[PDB]
Amino acid sequence: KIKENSEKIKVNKTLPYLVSNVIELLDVGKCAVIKTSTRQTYFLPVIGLVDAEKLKPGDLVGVNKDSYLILETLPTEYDSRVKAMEVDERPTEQYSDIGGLDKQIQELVEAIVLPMNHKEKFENLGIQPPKGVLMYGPPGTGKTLLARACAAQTKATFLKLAGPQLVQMFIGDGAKLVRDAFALAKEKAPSIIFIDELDAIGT
Amino acid sequence: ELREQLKELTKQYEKSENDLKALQSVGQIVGEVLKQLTEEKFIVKATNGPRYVVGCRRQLDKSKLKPGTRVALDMTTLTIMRYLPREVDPLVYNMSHEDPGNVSYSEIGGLSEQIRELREVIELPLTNPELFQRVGIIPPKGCLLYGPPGTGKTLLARAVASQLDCNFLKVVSSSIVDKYIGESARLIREMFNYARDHQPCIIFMDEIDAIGGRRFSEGTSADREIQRTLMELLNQMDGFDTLHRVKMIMATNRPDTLDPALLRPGRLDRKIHIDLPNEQARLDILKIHAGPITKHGEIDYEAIVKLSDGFNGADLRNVCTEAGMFAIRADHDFVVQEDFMKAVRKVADSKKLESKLDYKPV
Ligand SMILES: Nc1ncnc2c1ncn2[C@@H]1O[C@H](COP(=O)(O)OP(=O)(O)OP(=O)(O)O)[C@@H](O)[C@H]1O
Ligand SMILES: Nc1ncnc2c1ncn2[C@@H]1O[C@H](COP(=O)(O)OP(=O)(O)OP(=O)(O)O)[C@@H](O)[C@H]1O
Ligand SMILES: [Mg+2]
Ligand SMILES: [Mg+2]
Repeated sequence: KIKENSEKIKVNKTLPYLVSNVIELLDVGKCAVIKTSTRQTYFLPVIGLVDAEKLKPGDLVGVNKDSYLILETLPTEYDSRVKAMEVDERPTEQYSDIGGLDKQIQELVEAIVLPMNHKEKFENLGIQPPKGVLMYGPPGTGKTLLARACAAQTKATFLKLAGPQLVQMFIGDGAKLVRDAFALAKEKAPSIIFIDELDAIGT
Repeated sequence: ELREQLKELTKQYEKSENDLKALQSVGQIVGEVLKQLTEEKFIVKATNGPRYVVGCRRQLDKSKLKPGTRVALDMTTLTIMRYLPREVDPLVYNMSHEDPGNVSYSEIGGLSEQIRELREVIELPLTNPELFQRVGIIPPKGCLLYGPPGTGKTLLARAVASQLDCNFLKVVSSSIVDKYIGESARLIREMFNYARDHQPCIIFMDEIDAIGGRRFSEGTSADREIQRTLMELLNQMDGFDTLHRVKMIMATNRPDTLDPALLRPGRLDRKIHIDLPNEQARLDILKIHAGPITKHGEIDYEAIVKLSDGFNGADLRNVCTEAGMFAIRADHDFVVQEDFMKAVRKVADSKKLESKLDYKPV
């Protein structure tokens, strides 16, 4: 009766799910204390179709609408604003397109790219790679142009935040935006985060 | 082969039967009991907010569910099914479970007096709580690690978290703020409830001035909400209900902007200044951060320290990193004093873009 058991399970597991959280995982035999996006806290005596030891407080899960039984574990939440500010169609600006900036390029390229590709130099010299590169410049020069060139020539996960995107009403927002942006950059493979017009946020 | 075949099929049979048994179960609405009426009527409020009078299934030991206890009401008849332990928010859970790396006290330099003051406040009262009883005092409860940026406040907090045993709650004060009404104050209440439940506890709030800023007499609605959060925090520390075996640490580099009620001696008892490294502190930090760098010369750490006047610990770490950068740029698999001198002068030039750093409380 594997066939019929799977048939019943699929009938119960048909879409659409309601996405909830696993806020607490109690032991009584393991039970859940999920909170669902309708802002409703439901205690599940039986966790459901997902392994109990794979759920941790706060992770996103799929749940049956009526039985409110966990059916799936879903990826992490990234504001569609923090996903929309990732570079997918890479810019196209070779460093040759940069003008009187050679030392500045060299410095950036070093601090950013080298720890990514040639980390072995850092490891063998016993050094911690430089962390943040701040490009000051008068209203002109090639700050954003060099950022574009880096994003084009880097072949990594580039995340262009810009300054005034992170300033929101609804206290908690903005901080959530920054947290989500850095979490997305962390989960992705080696990644750069470009803060355009930093003084909008860093006053 | 049929033996193993049917054995695996029977294992999958057990799994599928368990899955179906789970599938035949529905969730239950978690609420909290408010009072018992007639041995079969209980006023219970669902977390969603509505309040009802509900029944109780028989084997619940009515004495176990008293006013304030979490219960699982049935989703249809709302009758109580089981009493539950106090909820722990996922936020407070991850707060407790954040990894403070494995920082040791050997990784902190000039901070020796400050380290022992922090340990005086944190460790000894929670390990030998009768010496202070004999002397006739209640040991201090709150610490304010205040100092210029990059002087080692968060590093010291990480070292304490790694090297002490009692429960520890990591939190950046700006990661408590939520846009919902009363949510931030509720989260702070849950923080202190978790701390009281796990009695020997420490609560570290990094960059407290995110929440504990001065209270505005002409602020916006957002400012008023954050001030409600701050006042909930103040009441939790030194309100009506006394705090036992729960210590507070709060790190900041703009202490002048903190609320006087927050800086009050009753709440943040000991304000310790993580000042910029002096000569010996700079020497210690430079040794700490250049120990792993493969130096192949004679290193006048004294000269580096002399040129590092006004630096911070992060500045000295960057001095080491810049010496290494010069090494790679020169295509050398080691570092020398010329590289260190160039790095320290480069960092000194970079320091010209700073502003006032000597900010003090009061
Ligand atoms: N050194 C340079 N070489 C080539 N083009 C340059 C250079 N400096 C500026 N530009 C030109 O400037 C324009 C874009 O400037 P960019 O966005 O880099 O400025 P910025 O430094 O970010 O300044 P801001 O945002 O304050 O105006 C492009 O036309 C780019 O070609
Ligand atoms: N006293 C110190 N000894 C060793 N390293 C230090 C010291 N102070 C700072 N650092 C270095 O600074 C970096 C961490 O600084 P930390 O986060 O502790 O600063 P902070 O004083 O909390 O500043 P902020 O106000 O910017 O949050 C690490 O490189 C750490 O090595
Ligand atoms: Mg620009
Ligand atoms: Mg810090």
